[PDB]
Amino acid sequence: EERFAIVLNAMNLPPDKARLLRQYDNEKKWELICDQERFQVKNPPHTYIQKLKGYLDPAVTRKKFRRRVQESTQVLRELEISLRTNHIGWVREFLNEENKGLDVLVEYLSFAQYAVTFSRRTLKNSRLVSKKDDVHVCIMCLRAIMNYQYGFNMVMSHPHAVNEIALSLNNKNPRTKALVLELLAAVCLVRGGHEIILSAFDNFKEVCGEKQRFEKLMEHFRNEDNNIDFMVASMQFINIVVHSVEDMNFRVHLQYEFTKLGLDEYLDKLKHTESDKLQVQIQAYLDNVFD
Amino acid sequence: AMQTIKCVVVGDGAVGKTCLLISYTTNKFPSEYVPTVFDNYAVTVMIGGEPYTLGLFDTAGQEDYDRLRPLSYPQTDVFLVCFSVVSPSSFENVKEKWVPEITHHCPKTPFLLVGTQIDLRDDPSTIEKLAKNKQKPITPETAEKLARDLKAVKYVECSALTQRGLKNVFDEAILAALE
Ligand SMILES: Nc1nc2c(ncn2[C@@H]2O[C@H](COP(=O)(O)OP(=O)(O)NP(=O)(O)O)[C@@H](O)[C@H]2O)c(=O)[nH]1
Ligand SMILES: [Mg+2]
Repeated sequence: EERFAIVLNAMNLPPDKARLLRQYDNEKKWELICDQERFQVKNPPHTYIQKLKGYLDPAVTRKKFRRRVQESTQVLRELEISLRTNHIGWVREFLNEENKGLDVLVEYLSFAQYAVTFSRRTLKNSRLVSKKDDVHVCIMCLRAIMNYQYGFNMVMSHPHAVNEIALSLNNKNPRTKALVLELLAAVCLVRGGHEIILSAFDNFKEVCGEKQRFEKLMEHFRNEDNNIDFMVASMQFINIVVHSVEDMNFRVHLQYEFTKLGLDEYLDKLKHTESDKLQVQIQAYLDNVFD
Repeated sequence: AMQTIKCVVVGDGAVGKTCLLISYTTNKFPSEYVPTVFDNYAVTVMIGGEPYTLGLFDTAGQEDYDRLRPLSYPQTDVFLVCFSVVSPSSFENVKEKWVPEITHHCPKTPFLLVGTQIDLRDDPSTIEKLAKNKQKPITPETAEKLARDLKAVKYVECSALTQRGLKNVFDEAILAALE
């Protein structure tokens, strides 16, 4: 049947799950088809894109700005659900030449984060949206865009997107930091990713005024007593960034970078952890290290 | 003119949604874990002297079915948003995933917050596992506060294994759907 293998494509299923669905009685497919027809999406991509443009418009007095953004978090959550659960075509439209959804999203994230990152008016305005969950939800939106192959590619090729994702590492919510690290790790693992990541962390250093790159990454990682998931994500990312490179001499330079920031001494204590999730990341790193 | 009620169950993978549905309708607890894609069951129920058909819809918890799951949503009368009381992570996903997701697709539809697997809340082996990962089980109080903040109709808990609280979960869902 063929009005099914088209509904199948709209769902962005991994090959193993698509195969499983395919071995379905021709009757069930029909029910699925009926289910799609019954299904209508809430809004088109430009609905959300326009709202985000409204929040960014500096020609607006403070009044309308404060009133416009009073629902910003709600709108972002609806965009995220739309990106994550609508038919994949909804995402293509969002990302397309008419819409330029990825640009506005990256732009809003940058704005939401401008305050945290260190015109006085926009610095005031930013502080308004920087204590809400907006940043975190933008990162979630990027995550949904990235689960779509074509969308992942646009994130890579984008001038600012991974730069801004890296900047979110400064967000004080450890749950947010974890997600950022997971995104950063995924990019780093594909061909061409490592350079984009290093460039992002060079950019981070300059804007944030670090002494050495990865400085604040290490700070947060050392400073965190309580959130195992963030620690798992930190260790994992560190292990990918030093040990996935092609050039062995580059691998050792990267290794020593983290050594000079006290990772080795920190892992000395940390390896005695009780958490088996964290245990495996630390082990993987120790196994990869050179003498 | 037989009256209908559609109830949809959501929450993280391995939270217990299928067991609770099966233990309630069927009175047996299924021992083998088989991850759901989509399923539905139907039951007849009497409230205030009137019979209703209670449609029950099981969903996939895992993210890979994220674009498949919303096909289960239209015409929903009440949602059960489930998390395991011994899985803080599943509790967190309530706020970040499940409530945003049903409110987006089905505005103005009531939901209950459902804590599952309460039998495990006192199991030392379970307490021990959470402990190694700097975690503890969710207390009724904590869950009740979240239910308030997210505007759930109410908070309820159960064990599909012991059937404790199980009936009352569905009692509450029915009432929530007819209010
Ligand atoms: N102790 C205890 N274990 C339970 C209970 N309910 C479910 N489980 C166990 O939890 C595991 C998964 O339950 P299941 O209902 O399959 O989860 P699910 O929520 O449908 N996951 P999915 O989204 O993949 O379908 C199984 O091991 C089941 O045995 C309970 O009330 N008590
Ligand atoms: Mg199941």
